[PDB]
Amino acid sequence: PTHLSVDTKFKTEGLCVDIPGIPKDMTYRRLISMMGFKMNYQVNGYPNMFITREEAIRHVRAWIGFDVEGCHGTNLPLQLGFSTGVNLVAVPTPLMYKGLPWNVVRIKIVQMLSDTLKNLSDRVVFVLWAHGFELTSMKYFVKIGPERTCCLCDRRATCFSTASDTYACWHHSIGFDYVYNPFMIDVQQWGFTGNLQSNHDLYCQVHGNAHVASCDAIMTRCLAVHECFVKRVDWTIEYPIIGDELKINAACRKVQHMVVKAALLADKFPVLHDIGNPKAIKCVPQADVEWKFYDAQPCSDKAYKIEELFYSYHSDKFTDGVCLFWNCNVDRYPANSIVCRFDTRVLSNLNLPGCDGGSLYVNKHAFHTPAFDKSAFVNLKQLPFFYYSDSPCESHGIDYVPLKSATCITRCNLGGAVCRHHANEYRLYLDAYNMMISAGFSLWVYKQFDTYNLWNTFT
Ligand SMILES: CC(=O)Nc1cccc2nonc12
Ligand SMILES: [Zn+2]
Ligand SMILES: [Zn+2]
Ligand SMILES: [Zn+2]
Repeated sequence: PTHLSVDTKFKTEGLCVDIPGIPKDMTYRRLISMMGFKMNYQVNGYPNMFITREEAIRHVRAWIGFDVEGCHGTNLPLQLGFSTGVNLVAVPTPLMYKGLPWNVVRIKIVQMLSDTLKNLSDRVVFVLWAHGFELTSMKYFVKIGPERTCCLCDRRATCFSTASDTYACWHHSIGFDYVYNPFMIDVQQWGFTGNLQSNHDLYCQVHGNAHVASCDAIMTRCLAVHECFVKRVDWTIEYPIIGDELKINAACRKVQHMVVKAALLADKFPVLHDIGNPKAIKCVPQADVEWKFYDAQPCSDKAYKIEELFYSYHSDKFTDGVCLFWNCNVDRYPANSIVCRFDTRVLSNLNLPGCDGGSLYVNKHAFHTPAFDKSAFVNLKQLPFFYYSDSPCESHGIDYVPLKSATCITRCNLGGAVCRHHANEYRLYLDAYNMMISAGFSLWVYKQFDTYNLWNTFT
C-alpha cells in the first residue's frame, strides 16, 4: 500500500468532452496505454505514472500545475499552460508565446522545469484537472522507462536527450529534449462537484481566470494545496533538507532568546503570555518573570482573530505584562506584544506559492501560512537590529578587526572599546539575524521598546 496500483479505477467523466465515447470502466493501466506509453510489466522503481495523494503530499516541492486547451487534437494548435505562468503553443505542422512545433516546444519544457525545480526537488508532479488534451499531449514531450541516474551525477534522471541518447537530472539537463519518468495526479479524482473555477473560487480570490491554460494550471495547483495543506494539515510528514533550513532554525532560536531577554531587562514585565505552539519551551529560562503558556497550533487558513484567542473569558489579563507571538499569526496584535511573523511574499526555495495570498513554507514540516497583512502590526513598530550581552568580556580558545557599532550593547562598548569575544559574538548574531530576515521572518515590538534602557543593566 505504498504506490498507486495501475489496476485502480480512474473516473473518466472529466475526460469525455475532449474524448467522446471513453469507457466508464477504466484503470490507470488502460489510461497510461491509451496515452501512448507502455509499462512492459516493469519492476524498475516506476510502477505507475500516477501517484497517491499521500505520495503527492510528500513531493509538494515537485508540484507543477499543468493544463492544455484546444486553441482552435492532431488537426488544431494546443495551448500548454504551467503554474509557472508560462503558456506555449504547440502546432502539429501571464507569458504568451507564439505557435511552434513539438520538437522545439519540448526543449523549452525541459529548460523551464529544470530551472524551476533543480533547487526544489528530484522529480516533477504534474498537477491536473484532467479533461483529455493534457493527458494525450504527454507522449509529445515525455519518455518513461526504468529509474536511471544522471550521466554527470548521482541524482535520479528527470530528462532525456535524443541527440546524445543520455539521461540528466534538473541540474545537468541543458539542451535535453524530453521529460523522463514524470509523475502526475488528477485532482478531479478526489470527488468534486462542478468545474475547476467554481471549486478554486470557494477558497481563493487571488487567482483570476483569464480563460488561458496557465490560469487553470495555477488554479489546479492552488485547489490542490488548499485540499492537502489548508483544510488538511499533517505535521508528522518530514521533508528533506534542500537549503539553509538548519541555519535559519538556529538563527530563529538565537534571535528569539535575544529579543525576549532584552524586552524583559528593558521593561521588567512581571508576566509574559507565550501564545502559540503547544510544544513551546521558555526561550529565556533564567528570566525573573511569570511565564504563562497558551496553546495555539499554526493557523494554516485564516489568521487567528485576537477576539477568539483572548476573550470568551488564563492570566485572563493579557493587558498585564507582555504577549509573545512567535509565529502565532493573528489579525491584529495587542500593543503589549513581541512578534515574529513570516512574510508570505518572500522569494525562497523553502517558500512555495499558496492559497488566497498565503504561502507554503516547507522547512522540515510544511506550514501553509496566511497572507502577510501590514495592518496586523498597527499597535507595534518594526524591531530594530541590536545585540545585547551581559556575558563577561573574555576571549577563550577567527581573525579580528576591532568592531565599532552603536548596536553592540555590552559592558566593553559602554567602556568605549568592544572586547574581541563580544565582537565575534556580535558578528555571529548579526549573520544569524540577516539569515532569518532574508528567509522572510519579520520582527515587531511594543512602541515603548528602547535599547537605551539596556545600558543600565550594567553599572
Ligand atoms: C517552526 C516553523 O518553521 N514555523 C513556521 C514557519 C513559517 C511560518 C509559520 N507560520 O506558523 N508557523 C510557522
Ligand atoms: Zn546530474
Ligand atoms: Zn488560488
Ligand atoms: Zn566585551
